[PDB]
Amino acid sequence: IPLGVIHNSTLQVSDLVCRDKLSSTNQLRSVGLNLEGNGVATDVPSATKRWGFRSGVPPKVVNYEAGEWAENCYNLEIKKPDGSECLPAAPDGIRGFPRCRYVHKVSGTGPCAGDFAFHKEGAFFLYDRLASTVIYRGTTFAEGVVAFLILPQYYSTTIRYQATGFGTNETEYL
Amino acid sequence: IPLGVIHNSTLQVSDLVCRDKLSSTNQLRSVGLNLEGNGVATDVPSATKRWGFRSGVPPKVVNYEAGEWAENCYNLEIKKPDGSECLPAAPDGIRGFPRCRYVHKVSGTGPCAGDFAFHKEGAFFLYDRLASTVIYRGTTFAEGVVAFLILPQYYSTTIRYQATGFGTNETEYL
Amino acid sequence: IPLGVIHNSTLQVSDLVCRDKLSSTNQLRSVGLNLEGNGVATDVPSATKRWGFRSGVPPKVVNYEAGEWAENCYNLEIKKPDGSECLPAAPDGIRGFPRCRYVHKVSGTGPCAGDFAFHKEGAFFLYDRLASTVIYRGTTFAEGVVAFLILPQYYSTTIRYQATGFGTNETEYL
Amino acid sequence: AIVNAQPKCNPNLHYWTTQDEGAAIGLAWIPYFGPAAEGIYTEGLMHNQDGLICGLRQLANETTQALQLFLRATTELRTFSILNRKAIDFLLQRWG
Amino acid sequence: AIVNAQPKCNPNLHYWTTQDEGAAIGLAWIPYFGPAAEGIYTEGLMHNQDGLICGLRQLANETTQALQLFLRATTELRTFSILNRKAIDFLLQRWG
Amino acid sequence: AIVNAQPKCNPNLHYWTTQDEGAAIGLAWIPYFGPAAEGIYTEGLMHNQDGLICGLRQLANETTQALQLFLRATTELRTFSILNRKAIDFLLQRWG
Amino acid sequence: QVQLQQSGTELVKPGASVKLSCKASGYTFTSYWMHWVKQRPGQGLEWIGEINPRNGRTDFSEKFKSKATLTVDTSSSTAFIQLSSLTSEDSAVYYCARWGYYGSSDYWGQGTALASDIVVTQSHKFMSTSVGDRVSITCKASQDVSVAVAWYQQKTGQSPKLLIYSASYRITGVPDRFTGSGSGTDFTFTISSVQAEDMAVYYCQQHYSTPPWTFGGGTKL
Amino acid sequence: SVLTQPPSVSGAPGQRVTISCTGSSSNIGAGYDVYWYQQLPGTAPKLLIYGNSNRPSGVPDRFSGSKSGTSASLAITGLQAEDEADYYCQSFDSSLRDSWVFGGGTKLTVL
Amino acid sequence: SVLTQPPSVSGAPGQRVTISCTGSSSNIGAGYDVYWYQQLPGTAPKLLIYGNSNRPSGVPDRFSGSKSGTSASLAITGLQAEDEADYYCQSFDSSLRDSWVFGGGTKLTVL
Amino acid sequence: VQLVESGGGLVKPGGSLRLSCAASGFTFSNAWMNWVRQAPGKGLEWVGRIKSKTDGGAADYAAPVKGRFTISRDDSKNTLYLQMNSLKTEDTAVYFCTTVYRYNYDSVWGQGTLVTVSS
Amino acid sequence: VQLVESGGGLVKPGGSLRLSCAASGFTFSNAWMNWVRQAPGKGLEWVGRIKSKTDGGAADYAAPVKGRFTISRDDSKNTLYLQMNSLKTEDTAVYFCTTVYRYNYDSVWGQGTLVTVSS
Amino acid sequence: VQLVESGGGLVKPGGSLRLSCAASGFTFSNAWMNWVRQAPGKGLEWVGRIKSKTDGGAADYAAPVKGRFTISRDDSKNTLYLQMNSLKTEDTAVYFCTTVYRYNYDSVWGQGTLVTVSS
Ligand SMILES: *[C@@H]1O[C@H](CO)[C@@H](O[C@@H]2O[C@H](CO)[C@@H](O[C@@H]3O[C@H](CO[C@H]4O[C@H](CO)[C@@H](O)[C@H](O[C@H]5O[C@H](CO)[C@@H](O)[C@H](O)[C@@H]5O)[C@@H]4O)[C@@H](O)[C@H](O[C@H]4O[C@H](CO)[C@@H](O)[C@H](O)[C@@H]4O)[C@@H]3O)[C@H](O)[C@H]2NC(C)=O)[C@H](O)[C@H]1NC(C)=O
Ligand SMILES: *[C@@H]1O[C@H](CO)[C@@H](O)[C@H](O)[C@H]1NC(C)=O
Ligand SMILES: *[C@@H]1O[C@H](CO)[C@@H](O)[C@H](O)[C@H]1NC(C)=O
Ligand SMILES: *[C@@H]1O[C@H](CO)[C@@H](O)[C@H](O)[C@H]1NC(C)=O
Repeated sequence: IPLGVIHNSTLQVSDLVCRDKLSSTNQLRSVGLNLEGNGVATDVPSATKRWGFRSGVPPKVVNYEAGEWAENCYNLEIKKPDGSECLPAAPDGIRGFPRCRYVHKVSGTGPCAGDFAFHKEGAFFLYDRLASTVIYRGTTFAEGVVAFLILPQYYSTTIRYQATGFGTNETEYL
Repeated sequence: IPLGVIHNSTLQVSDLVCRDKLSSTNQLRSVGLNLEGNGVATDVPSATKRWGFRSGVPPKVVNYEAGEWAENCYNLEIKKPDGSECLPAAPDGIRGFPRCRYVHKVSGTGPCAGDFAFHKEGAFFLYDRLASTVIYRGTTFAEGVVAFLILPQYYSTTIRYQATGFGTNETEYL
Repeated sequence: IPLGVIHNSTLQVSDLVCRDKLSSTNQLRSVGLNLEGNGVATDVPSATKRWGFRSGVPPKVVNYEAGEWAENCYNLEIKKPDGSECLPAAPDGIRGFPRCRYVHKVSGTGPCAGDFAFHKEGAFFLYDRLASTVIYRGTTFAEGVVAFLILPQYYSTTIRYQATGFGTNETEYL
Repeated sequence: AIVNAQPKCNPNLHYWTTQDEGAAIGLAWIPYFGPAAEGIYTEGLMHNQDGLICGLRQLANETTQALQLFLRATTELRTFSILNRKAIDFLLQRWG
Repeated sequence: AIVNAQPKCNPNLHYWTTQDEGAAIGLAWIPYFGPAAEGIYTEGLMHNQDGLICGLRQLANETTQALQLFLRATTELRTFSILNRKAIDFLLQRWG
Repeated sequence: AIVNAQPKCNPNLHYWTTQDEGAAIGLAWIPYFGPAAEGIYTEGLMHNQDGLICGLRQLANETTQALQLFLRATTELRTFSILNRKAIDFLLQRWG
Repeated sequence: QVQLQQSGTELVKPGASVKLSCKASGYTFTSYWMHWVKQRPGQGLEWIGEINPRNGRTDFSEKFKSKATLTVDTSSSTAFIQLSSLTSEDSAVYYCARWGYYGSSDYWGQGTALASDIVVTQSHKFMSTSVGDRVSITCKASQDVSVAVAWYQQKTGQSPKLLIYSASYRITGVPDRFTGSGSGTDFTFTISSVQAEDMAVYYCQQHYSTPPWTFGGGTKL
Repeated sequence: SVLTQPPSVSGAPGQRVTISCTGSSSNIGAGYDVYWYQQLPGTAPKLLIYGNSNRPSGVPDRFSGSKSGTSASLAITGLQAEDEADYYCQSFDSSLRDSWVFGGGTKLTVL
Repeated sequence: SVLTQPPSVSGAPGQRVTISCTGSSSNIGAGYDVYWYQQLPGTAPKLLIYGNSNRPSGVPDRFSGSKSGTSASLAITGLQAEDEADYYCQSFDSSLRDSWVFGGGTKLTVL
Repeated sequence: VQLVESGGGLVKPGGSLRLSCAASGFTFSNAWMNWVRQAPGKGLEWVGRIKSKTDGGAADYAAPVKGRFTISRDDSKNTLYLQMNSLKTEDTAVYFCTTVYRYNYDSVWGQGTLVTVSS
Repeated sequence: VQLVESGGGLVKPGGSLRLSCAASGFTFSNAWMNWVRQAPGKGLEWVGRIKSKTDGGAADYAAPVKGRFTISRDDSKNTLYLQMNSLKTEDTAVYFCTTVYRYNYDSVWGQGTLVTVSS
Repeated sequence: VQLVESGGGLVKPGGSLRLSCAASGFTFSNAWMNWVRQAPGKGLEWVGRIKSKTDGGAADYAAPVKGRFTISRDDSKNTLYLQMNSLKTEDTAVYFCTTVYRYNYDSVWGQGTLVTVSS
């Protein structure tokens, strides 16, 4: 796992150095960075094409301490066309993303061939100080990545979407 | 977090010293001390006035290894005046306080405006080697605090109480 | 807890040495070894006589990273003679033993005087990278032990069994 | 130096702990033959210097404010690595 | 040296964190009188050198592959000891 | 010196482990395209000296008594920091 | 008994640097914050800054960002404040007070002659009254403070004294005539019977989450 | 009647009408929930709103409730012709050992 | 009928018969489940198989279902004399906004 | 779930009566029972309440009816009994028995028994 | 659990009808409702579907019946209503109302209402 | 929950009979079934037991009735069938069918079917 060290205001990748100073655990920091900063498309039809359903892979949750303000967040309440639930319920201790300028709440029906929804690019779904590989029902999340560093010594708008055929190439919104 | 070091039979607060010796993790010890030793009132009407209900604060549980014999312990089975439950069920792995000379079992009805009951003085509710910030239903607990140290190199009586208007200033017992 | 160090291809028990080298956490390894290697009887009637039911002892789970191929594994679906369940359901995150040449699936009825089934010799029940002191319902397990080391710098067959009076001296199979 | 500001201090400390893994045991280390959850505690009494006990109670009073803030920052329901972090901080500060 | 290969880098970093246990607090450290779960965040803005921010975003991109493999190997549902292991590895390598 | 008191020792050790995070991987590190839970194991055979294998089996036999007592003292349902504590104890004892 | 001792009167040139001392005893020095308050003659109380004996963390007010520096000595349990470029308007009485367990300036030392911030404002400045009347003092908070509001009484020639903390709790030894109540943004301090010894200046200070612990404007009876 | 309610409330069809329930510190200021019941002539009362603002299943969304201080209010977004019934607010009193307290009773007439 | 089924299937008693349901990428290739219904003459349809291969409680184990590619099959291990009824396969279509699609209908005759 | 009430009739003042409510479709032993009376052309009035067996099965009465009415429950028969003694003219009302079987607040109200006390 | 259907009769083309299904034994508000019609000697044909109140209570219709049929539900009465307008000869079929009350897939089908449209 | 029994009558020795129990209000496929007979003026005697389909649906019989009685269940019809062959005089008893629907031990016992075997 790569470790970042900030030297003379320049970030470097850790490699024995004998010149880096680490005297407390407060210097170690985990930061969750959103994918919107990288310039990816934040549109709802574009974002949903990066998520897929699979079975046999247990979900995993990692912890991060510092986050980034998100201009776009997603909330999913998707059911099967017969009324049965598609996404699992959020476990105890997992909450929505705290800072979200816009929350895209998407609801409707569509096929769900897997127990959990993963990210096709391998990214994580950021939650309140927790990053998970799967999407939980009715919880605000942001897509992003987590980095580890050695530190040197609010209004939200909700948008409603109605999607049919979610997870396919024939998905109609509103 | 303050750390206590026992030097020449005198407790000191840790501050680089280069004279303290720590060669194993067995020297590190967490001790839960009851509030009855400090001289607080152990009466049931007095004790219940230090507990309040609040919503929006998730419960937290911390671990301690050594405990103190408690002369007064409390067990709460409180419901709303309509029969609905007021206190949450104890999770798996949480048990009652092991050493209790007297157990004050309080039952009855009263308002519960919050999801969880906290301690107004910021203390913890001691359980079997676990300290929690909230009260669980039907579990014996003692009110106390936890300290961290660097170590140098049974019959119980149950008392029944019937309380109406629990958590207010018009509470009648028996 | 004993710790094993491999020196000149010879295993030794750790005792200050100043000659052992430990420069990473990858050297530390926990290995789960099955009891079949020691020569114990792998027969279903013989294996079930080493398991007993007790109440009052909470279950405990420990973690291991490396395992051993098992030639004999057991799956238990035991109920009381009245139809009620006997073994607890496996918690989330606990799966069956991955490598099993033969899986002895035992089902039937019998008395269960305890909440959990333990091992009379003090051994563990190996699961997928988890070792537990109790048996879970409908999960493949192997009986074995766990060791800690400092490292130097597939087809399965299922056999069906019908047992009456499980856990006693008058147990009939098939 | 720790000054006990509590109105009353109990000079005696009746404590309960758990048996060490290196203690002398017979057949009871097996969970099947071991004692119940209430029989795994070792009791004791500390009639030592009153200053140590009163200072210990005062130290726990001062630790509450820092511990409460630490628990609020964390997101895990149960915390068991408080002492492990202290050992790492102690060893990082010493650097030898 | 870290080279940012992303098509677009945001020079600004609006971050939210949690208050340190050693920060100045009044009566709010008590959970009963403390703020709700949404009021425990400290905000800030980093308008520092653009190279540090873009390099930080690139570093998180490269960490994804190693982090995903690590999570697959582990069996625990939630992991909180990633930084603790890093400190141990750093201290074991230094040996002083 | 470890003396194997078991009536029978298996000279061979067919072991299964998990791939290291630093191993060579392609597209399978993505959980969506990765293998199932049963396809994440690396197998192997150890036909090395018989003394090492028999001593390893005897060592696991002796560790059972200490491990059982340790688990009884702890209150957490699942334990994952056994090796982390060993590293801290090793580093504290060395002091350099 | 908590006691805070400071240095004596010091006279300085129009251009110089001076240092003041504050010696505390009777409590664990490292477990409580130390605050410095400046009071011009005939004016109100001005909060300078706070210094934490543990971890050395310090905070300053906007007006005293560069004028003062705070240092402490753990071995001697003494807090020091250093003033640079003492102008003609720096001649004032300086107090050092201990931040309470729940955040109250409960103990004060004797005087030494030489946006995102919550602002507490009192309704009036002078409230004339007679003996036996019931006077009420209102304190207004810009933001939401649950109960964390403290009331202080300062008589002529004496250091301020804490009377009510947490807006309801009364310090032991304070006469029962003093009663406080309120929550949210409006707080009231009432005296059931005003006597001849109640003529003083009363201040309200909030102690909820804001490092700039600013005092109120004051109210003279 | 410990709780106080208007003797009668009338409004035009399709409009929004509000019914006010007045209590005290012991009744509503103590944190006790306020329950709203609807009683058609000659039938048993039906619980329109439980808790403070929650609504039981099978109840139209037109009925809504809120709590402010020591008083509670019941709001009907759509005044249908089938809403001509008596409305009561029920809570609990800290005094009298957690006894039920009912309002005077408000009769709703659709214009 | 979007889905395609054989017009009729006949077999000797005690043998195994299979009914084939033919769909497309939008119907079955998109991951939608295939539901099998049995309708006795003059009665309401009964759901023999839900999901893809699961069976509701109270249904004989003789009926089994499987999914392969864009087609689904219903297998009856034991052709009893009480199985003479119409069989339909129902799924969902990605097009037409998740609307139900039914097969033509297969009539089973026991020889 | 359904509650059926019976036992009403015209009784002269000073008499006694016993009202019974029958419960079906839910566990009667785990539900609290309440009695509410409504005078003709008046508002609802709370009479009394009995708690579950696990809660001790205590009974609480309103001040106007305290010392004269007794409420009992039969767990075996799933029936609730209200014993009325020293009836007065002001006691003429329609009595209801109320309970909650599911704590998502699905309540059940009886049809109502009219008791007339006149001379 | 049981569903009862009513409202069928002989109606000339161009008329209107309203079909009703009554639900009992399960929570009607938390279950999706579907209409399926079967022509005499033909296969099953899907008519429409209405979702639960928590899901927004939207209604979807099949293409042949789109713009002419309206489906509504009454949560208070636990009844499902289907309004048919501009009836044609091809609309002569037996209508069924289907729902799932437990998501272990225990489904309920109504008896069926025969609607005949002839001139 | 209710169990209804039928199929009893006067039969000469050496005849055959079939007893049926009807189950309602609970899942019949997930509950074990037992047969208990009681002779006139005697104690209860266990006849046999059949397990659930998920448990393999095996049948166990008591020694006196082994080899002569057969017990079968119909999951579709929620009915339990007991086939009796080679009846004797000692078989004259009142048969009961017992099951447990909720594993908090809420049991259901049938009314009882009287079978008389006399010549
Ligand atoms: C650690 O130990 C300290 C003690 O050193 C604990 O402090 C205790 O805090 C609680 C909560 O605030 C106090 O209880 C409240 O007391 C007020 C009245 O307080 C006044 O009178 C006291 C004598 O009765 C006196 O000791 C107080 O002086 C203390 O405080 C000042 C200012 O902070 C400080 O300078 C002193 O040095 C003292 O420390 C003060 O003059 C009372 O009004 C309160 O009652 C209200 O609130 C309760 C709910 O809490 C409610 O039920 C009532 O109905 C009423 O509404 C409340 O009882 C307690 O007095 C303090 N202890 C002492 C000895 O004073 C601290 O809590 C410990 N930490 C823990 C346990 O984590
Ligand atoms: C969706 O993909 C399928 C192939 O899987 C293709 O046949 C179909 O035309 C696609 N539809 C759209 C709308 O792109
Ligand atoms: C309870 O507190 C309220 C609010 O301060 C007050 O009005 C009431 O008189 C109090 N009752 C008692 C019995 O103290
Ligand atoms: C089983 O054990 C009991 C108790 O010791 C004993 O009485 C009985 O004879 C044993 N039966 C057999 C078959 O060993």
